[PDB]
Amino acid sequence: PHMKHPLQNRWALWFFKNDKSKTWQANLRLISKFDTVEDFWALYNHIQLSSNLMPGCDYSLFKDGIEPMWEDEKNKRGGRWLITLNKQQRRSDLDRFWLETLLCLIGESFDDYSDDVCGAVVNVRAKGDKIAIWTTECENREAVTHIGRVYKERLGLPPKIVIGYQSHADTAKNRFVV
Amino acid sequence: MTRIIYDRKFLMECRNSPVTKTPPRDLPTIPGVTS
Repeated sequence: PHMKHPLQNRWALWFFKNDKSKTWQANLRLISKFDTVEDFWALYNHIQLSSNLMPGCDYSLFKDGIEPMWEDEKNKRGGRWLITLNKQQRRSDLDRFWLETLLCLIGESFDDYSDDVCGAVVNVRAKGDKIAIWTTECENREAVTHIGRVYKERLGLPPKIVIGYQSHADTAKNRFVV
Repeated sequence: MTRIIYDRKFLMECRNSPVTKTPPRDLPTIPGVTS
């Protein structure tokens, strides 16, 4: 007897401001947690679009229990599929790419490999923006590759627009490419 | 008992429900995010 449609996972949306005059903990804020489709939209419909965030700010969506940091047990051996965007793309592509990324997460769009997904992050910066899907194990070639291929497909990227997977250890080159 | 999967079509459709027009009750007040 569900009135709202339940998700496979409970998710937490975070906000972060890269203020290096403060502590990491002070810069991080939980916006809300949700576990249904309708509650996701209620949240999305009442927060700022990524394109309108101040430079130096992040949004991140992570499974409940995973801290939005690569030091987390779930993120330490992991990596990310990285989407790089020009600042000029901010008003045309950033929001539609971010939302599609969110829908891939809460929709469990990667079949069984969706379990390897930890979360996603969007970085708004003066130099240029970034969207990324974080996965838990950079060595899981099969899982990582499937996620990358479906992601590229869902973003509607043409074949010639190649995206790379970077392990967090290296980020601190591409392991894979689709 | 099986994994819950939603395609894009279904998720976009759910947005038309009136309950989505109501803000989260415990939505924090943050300038430039929720303002």
